Order: sequence, then structure tokens, then C-alpha cells
Amino acid sequence: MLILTRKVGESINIGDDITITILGVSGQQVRIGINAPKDVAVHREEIYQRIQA
Amino acid sequence: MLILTRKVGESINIGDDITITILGVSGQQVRIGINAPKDVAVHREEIYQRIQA
RNA sequence: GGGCUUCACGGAUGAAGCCC
RNA sequence: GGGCUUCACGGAUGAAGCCC
Repeated sequence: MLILTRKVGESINIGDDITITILGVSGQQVRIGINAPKDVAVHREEIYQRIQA
Repeated sequence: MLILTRKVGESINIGDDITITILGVSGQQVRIGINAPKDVAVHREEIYQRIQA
């Protein structure tokens, strides 16, 4: 795993076409921004496992 | 972009081979954990352009 | 503008509630 | 466990400083 400590308002990248922005804190929550083309998928842990239903 | 608001300790998934956990928050910063195979790249925005120089 | 919480298979720098 | 800040091309559940 590649752990990083990104400042709010900045971003991270993956592959050559993906970006993972950090919009900021939300208390015990955090608002992240996953940016990828529709060529790939993006879901949360409590919803990916909800598909097998 | 697909914005979401996760809690600390939860996670996100991408490309069916990548997992993006939220390890926690640190004031103006956040700690994320990019889990991807070494078959693909992952770099921060402030150093993706550092490679180009 | 700030703090906390909740909703959201949602592709949008998402949404709603409480307090100052 | 909680609050603030700084250093990290680093694939590691990264690092350092101040306070309870």
C-alpha cells in the first residue's frame, strides 16, 4: 500500500488517467473526489458488496 | 468526478483491482491508503509534475 | 464563516438535519 | 482518543514537532 498524507484542496493520481482529489474534512467524515473515466468503475465498500444481493 | 463523504476507517474501490481506504484526518491534512498492484502507478499531484523535470 | 451528525450504486468539487 | 502545524516520488497502515 502507498500511504500518503494529502493536504485538503490538493490531489493524488493513479495509472495515467485517474485523480483522487480531497475536498476537505467533514468532522469524523472526509469528502474525497474520485475522478476516473467511465471506462472503469468506482464504488464504496458498503455498496460494492450490495451488488451480489 | 464522483464525490463521496466517507468516515475514518471506511474505504472506496476502483477498477475492481484498487482499494482506497481513509486511514484518518489530521487537521488541514488527511491520510489515505492507495492499494493498487505494482502493475500500475500512483503519485501525488505535487510530484507527478516533478517527474516531468 | 466555524463545529457536529445523518442520507447518498452517487460519476456531481453530491445532498439533508442541528447549533453559534 | 482529541486539537494544531511541519517534513515525505513514498508502494510503508509514511515520518517529525507542540498540547491534554
